[PDB]
Amino acid sequence: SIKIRDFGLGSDLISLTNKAGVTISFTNLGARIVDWQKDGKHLILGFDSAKEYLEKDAYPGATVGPTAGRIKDGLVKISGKDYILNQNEGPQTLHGGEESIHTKLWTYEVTDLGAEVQVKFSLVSNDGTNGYPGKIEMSVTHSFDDDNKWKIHYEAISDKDTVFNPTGHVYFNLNGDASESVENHGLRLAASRFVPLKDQTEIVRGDIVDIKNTDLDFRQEKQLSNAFNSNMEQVQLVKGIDHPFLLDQLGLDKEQARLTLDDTSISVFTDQPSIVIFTANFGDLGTLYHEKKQVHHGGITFECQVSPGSEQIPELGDISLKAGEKYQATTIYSLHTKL
Amino acid sequence: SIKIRDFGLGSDLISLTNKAGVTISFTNLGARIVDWQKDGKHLILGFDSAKEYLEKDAYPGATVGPTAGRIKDGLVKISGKDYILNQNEGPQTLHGGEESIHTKLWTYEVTDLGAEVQVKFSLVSNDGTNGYPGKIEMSVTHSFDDDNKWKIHYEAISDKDTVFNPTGHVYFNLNGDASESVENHGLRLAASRFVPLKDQTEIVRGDIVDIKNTDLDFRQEKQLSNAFNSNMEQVQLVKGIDHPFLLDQLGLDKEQARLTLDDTSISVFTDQPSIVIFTANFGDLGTLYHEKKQVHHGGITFECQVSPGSEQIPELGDISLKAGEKYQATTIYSLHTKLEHHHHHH
Ligand SMILES: O[C@@H]1[C@@H](O)[C@@H](O)OC[C@@H]1O
Ligand SMILES: O[C@@H]1[C@@H](O)[C@@H](O)OC[C@@H]1O
Ligand code: NA
Repeated sequence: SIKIRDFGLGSDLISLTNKAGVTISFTNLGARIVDWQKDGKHLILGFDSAKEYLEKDAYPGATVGPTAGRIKDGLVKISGKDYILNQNEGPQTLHGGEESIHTKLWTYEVTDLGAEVQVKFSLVSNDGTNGYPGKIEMSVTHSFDDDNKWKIHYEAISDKDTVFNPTGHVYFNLNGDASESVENHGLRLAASRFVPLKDQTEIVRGDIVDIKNTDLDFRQEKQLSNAFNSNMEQVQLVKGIDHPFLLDQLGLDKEQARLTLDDTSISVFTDQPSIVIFTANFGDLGTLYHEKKQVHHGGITFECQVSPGSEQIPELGDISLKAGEKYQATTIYSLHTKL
Repeated sequence: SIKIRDFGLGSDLISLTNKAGVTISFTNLGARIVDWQKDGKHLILGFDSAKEYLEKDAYPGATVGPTAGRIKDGLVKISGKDYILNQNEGPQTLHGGEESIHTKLWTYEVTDLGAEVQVKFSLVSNDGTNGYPGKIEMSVTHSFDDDNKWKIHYEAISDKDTVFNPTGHVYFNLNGDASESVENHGLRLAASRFVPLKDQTEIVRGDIVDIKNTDLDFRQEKQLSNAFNSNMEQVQLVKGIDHPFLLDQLGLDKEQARLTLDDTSISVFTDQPSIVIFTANFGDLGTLYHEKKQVHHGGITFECQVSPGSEQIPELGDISLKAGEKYQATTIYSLHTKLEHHHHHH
């Protein structure tokens, strides 16, 4: 079934329930996922109204872009030219700059295919917006099916050469409660390398590091507490994880990661080369989710995209988008329950 | 009463009814007026869904900006600096550029004050959007009261020195039918001068001309047909009216314009210096409004703003907005019945 309701400030909440009784819900405010629940338990973090996102934290569940992550000094080179983007975290451009696409109301259309239902959000980023050349016509399609698969499909076309590398910022918490650390979750991740951070500013350090046989090697399922209790300077630097992991094998058919808690597991698939993992290292911040005070490590992301820092480490890839080329990206979060 | 429902594409329709029974409705798509009815008759032009605006004509009833009108070659000078804005009409920047504010979903909140209901729409124009320095935090409040006054109040604050001069693009048609020309309406307008356009590109000619005693003189009420039938160069150039009229006396207290048909009148008040009047000179385009094919001259706007062309004619005003400085503008459209005797035939 599909249900639409006012979510506040003019935004809508679109809720989809599949044959299995699973419920996923989205909002046009930032083309974002608000909730995902089974047998009355939330699997992800989210608020109860649009206002909360705007007042508390606008990132959770959102489509962030045009470029996800931190860009050093807000500087990108486009066709040999330097461009300075909006700086909203010191001199860095973080998540597209201030008042970015995650804070705008996107238009949308719902398509019911029976076994699958799609919600297509659209937004136009005007040329020059936050320093980005455009116009960029963007669309993010969130779909949910009877097999419990939640798919995100991105598309974009720009009038001018520009940069483009968005991501979905959902935070998972299989505890179904923010006051509970995800340290008890087990994680498996098909990556043998990562990108270390320079320092507290979180810009990249400059190198690519082999993680095999370290507290961060999750090639084999392991409990998060491990990483969390690690003494690796990188863990100690951010007080958890807040890094880009490089996938060993690319392609949508490969399960790239898996988050497990008891009977319940989330599998991640993507056509992207990297997954940025952030473990809600907010300390005592205590953001309120459903009346529950969030704890340090009370969430974890799987931001699939081209690794941040390609400006300094070209091996990471290239986020350029040439005029007229069609950008496409796909990320899938599949839900399973052991019998 | 206040009612709300989805209007299409994720936009909403907000419908108000005052104690007199008059109904007016707005959409967050472009902080825009959708309809205004008296006794079941439309007083303005509008569509029945969001998609129509997007597919037919996205300007009607909309909030347009950040700068309303045409800017020659998209060139503005901001604090000694030259800036080129998005050019969407040939080399011209028309109504803020392509995919401007009238095309966005604004957030909003409704305030019920009893005799008055306010709908405040908000949007942020990011720094650099369409070439405009910012960021600009904007807000448009549309309100309707028991006295049948529909008021528009604009507010804005920029992080950087920029330009700002928005307007409301409603189209009136007291016939309540797009297929009926407004040549039968009576118009009274407190303006002695106008701004001629250079040519078909519609940029300003460069001079200000006195229109007293010509077919464009509406100081004393006259039928619109007088203008439409005129062979004055300016009328012929645009095939009707599409010009800024400079108000003779400024201030929100004064009735600047009055449009009448039979027993119905719409009065215009504003704190702005000019009113740009466009009479839907679309020829045979025939855009469908409620299944009625619109006729040439099937509508008239009263876009109150600082006149377009100030870039070339400094005398017109200055639309610059300094960083941190609060912009405010107020325009009011009031509805009246039997304000005067208007009994004509066409
Ligand atoms: O530092 C993290 C960033 O890496 C990402 O995960 O989004 C949230 C935080 O700002
Ligand atoms: O030419 C007119 C313009 O002057 C304004 O009134 O909006 C509609 C058309 O673009
Ligand atoms: Na809505």
